[PDB]
Amino acid sequence: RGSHMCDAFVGTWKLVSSENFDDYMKEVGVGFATRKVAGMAKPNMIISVNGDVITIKSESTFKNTEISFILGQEFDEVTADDRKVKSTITLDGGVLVHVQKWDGKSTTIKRKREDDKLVVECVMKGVTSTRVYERA
Ligand SMILES: COc1ccc(S(=O)(=O)Nc2ccc(F)c(C(=O)O)c2)c2ccccc12
Repeated sequence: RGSHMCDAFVGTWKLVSSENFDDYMKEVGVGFATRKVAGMAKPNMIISVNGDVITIKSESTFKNTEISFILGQEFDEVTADDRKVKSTITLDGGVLVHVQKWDGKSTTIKRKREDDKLVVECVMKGVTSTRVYERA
């Protein structure tokens, strides 16, 4: 197998900034104690590509998580804040677009490369958060 555009995401990343994540989590419905502990976390994100399968791992003092998926193919995800969601991730012009659906709600997480950073932008009912990762 040859190179893929999404190889731009592959590597080991560390959170360096987080904006408005508490308000995003409130909109998602995250309870007080989980919001406080999850908001403190400075996760590492490890992204790998093997054939058609993309794996995104997150490691932090709060939770360790791993999802593996094929673009366009829905999967079951248990999120770090313990939602059981249906997730679909697609590639739109270089941007990984991740929709989570649960309990009649939905949120969108976009992951994109900007300069040497990995930028994560998420939105829930008009509330956006931006989290920036750098190479570890
Ligand atoms: C460390 O507490 C979390 C880790 C992960 C998730 S999530 O369900 O994976 N969605 C998401 C949204 C924006 C982001 F920037 C990232 C990220 O930084 O990876 C992840 C969380 C969702 C709700 C509350 C806390 C979350």
